[PDB]
Amino acid sequence: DIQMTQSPILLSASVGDRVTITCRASQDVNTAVAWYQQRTNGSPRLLIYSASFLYSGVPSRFSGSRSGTDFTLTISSLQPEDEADYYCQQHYTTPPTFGAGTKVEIKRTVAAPSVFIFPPSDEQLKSGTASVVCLLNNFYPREAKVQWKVDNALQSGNSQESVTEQDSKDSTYSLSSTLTLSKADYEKHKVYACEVTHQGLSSPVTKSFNRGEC
Amino acid sequence: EVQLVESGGGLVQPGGSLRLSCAASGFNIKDTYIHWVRQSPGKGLEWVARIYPTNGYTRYADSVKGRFTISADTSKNTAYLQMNSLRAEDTAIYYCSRWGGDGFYAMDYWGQGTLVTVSSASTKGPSVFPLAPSSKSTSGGTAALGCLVKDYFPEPVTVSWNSGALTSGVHTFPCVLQSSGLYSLSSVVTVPSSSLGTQTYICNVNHKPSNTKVDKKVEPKSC
Amino acid sequence: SEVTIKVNLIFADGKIQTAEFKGTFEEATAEAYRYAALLAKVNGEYTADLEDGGNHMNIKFAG
Amino acid sequence: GSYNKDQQSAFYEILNMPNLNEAQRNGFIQSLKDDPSQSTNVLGEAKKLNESQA
Amino acid sequence: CQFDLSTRRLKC
Repeated sequence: DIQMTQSPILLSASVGDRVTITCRASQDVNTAVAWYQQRTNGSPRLLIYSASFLYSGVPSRFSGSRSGTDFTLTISSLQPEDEADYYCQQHYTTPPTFGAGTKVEIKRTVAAPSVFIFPPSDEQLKSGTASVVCLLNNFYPREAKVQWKVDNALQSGNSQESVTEQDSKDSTYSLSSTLTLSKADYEKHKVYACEVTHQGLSSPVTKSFNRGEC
Repeated sequence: EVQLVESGGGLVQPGGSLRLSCAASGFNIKDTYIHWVRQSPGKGLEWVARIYPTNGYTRYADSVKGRFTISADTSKNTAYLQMNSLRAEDTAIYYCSRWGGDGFYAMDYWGQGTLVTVSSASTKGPSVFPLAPSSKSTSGGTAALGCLVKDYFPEPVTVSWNSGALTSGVHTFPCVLQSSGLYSLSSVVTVPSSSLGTQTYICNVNHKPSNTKVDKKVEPKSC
Repeated sequence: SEVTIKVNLIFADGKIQTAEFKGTFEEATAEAYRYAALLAKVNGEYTADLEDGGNHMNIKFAG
Repeated sequence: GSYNKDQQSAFYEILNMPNLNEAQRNGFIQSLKDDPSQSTNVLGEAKKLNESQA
Repeated sequence: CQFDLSTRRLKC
């Protein structure tokens, strides 16, 4: 079989930059290489075929070239909607094989999150479990630390985070942290606090509520 | 337009069997190759099988040979993938694609893909809870609200707001796998504070694996 | 074992991109140097500084 | 469609396997119908699943 | 990086 080695695995650049990603075949594949894009929740989309030819409807800021067994994909002026994964594929021998992909992220200015908190709903509380949700909205860069405290005691092992990919317009992230307890334990305590640390904030933000208040 | 639509993916037990279909339109599969390609955490994008419908020639990836068969019915412009003796590493998004269409020697159309989940765990429909707006979810004259879609299996769950009319400011988070083996996700939206209580906000939750359809209205809390 | 080499790509016009290479330390090292060479063709000669025992690099291109 | 004696033989073997459930047996039989070029490979994976479920 | 089935995106 033929392997396709893609590098870098991750590349992050500003809107308007020229980005270059590469793919190396383990033996000669002539020009029988294609490049695909994959956006969030999407299917792979053909960009370049036969190493250098632009597929119909693809912006001309994409281009490809070949040098021996080394193939390059170039985006001459990175657009926000280019935030995606990129894959190369040889079809010179069976099985056709794909590279491991390069992820391309957009750089932009720092933006501190909006921090919101949601107690368990009454509906959920009727049936034995309580989920407490902390929401960090529209921030950049992705790195952030969320710590839970229940009556001032640091929580560990009972929360889970989820993070969106970069937003289509503003290239920001959003993040949710869910604290899960038994209904019994939730009613055993008063103060539920989400503490958020982020590069855009001059010091950590604590968002909290008292169980039972309005 | 050229279109490929996969169907048939779903939960199947290890050792079990599943059959996928690939319905083409806007071209005749007798003019191209048809491929199946899968995508998984362990292997990434991985070619599975191809068929040339005009003469019936087929080729297979070594890792599925004997366990999967590819075929095509040109009178229905449809291709199929029979999958037997399934294993946990066959869990993937399965895409069908065409190759050689209009002389293009690449896979220039791909279906939306269908998810195959190989597991002994059983289907479970989610509970949908409101994330009600309040004084703790508002700032700058905007207010966040949402829906907590908890404890379902297997993937996927879809969420829309106001039957898809409401899309600006919507963040639907990737699902998380809880220690229970059940999935959970939240979808939130940010809206004008002044619209709360005049504009109706509903999350439309669909979990097709359990025939769960929930349209949950989210309102500010009472007191 | 698996390491991630983080790289700052510093172009002559002052624009900065960041990239990662993963693999064994020697694989990831060789890939970063190969990528720098390729970018040097269009963006001018490169020099590479190796903070952190090699696991981070600053790669400047002459223009 | 019709089948030669070799494909017929493979059908017969899978039909008689005692440790397949009916979803599995018919899945493999469907594979024989799908792609007769794969008859030997399909028979071999059917045998492996049958043995593993003994 | 690691392909994520839920998002169809590499997780780095």
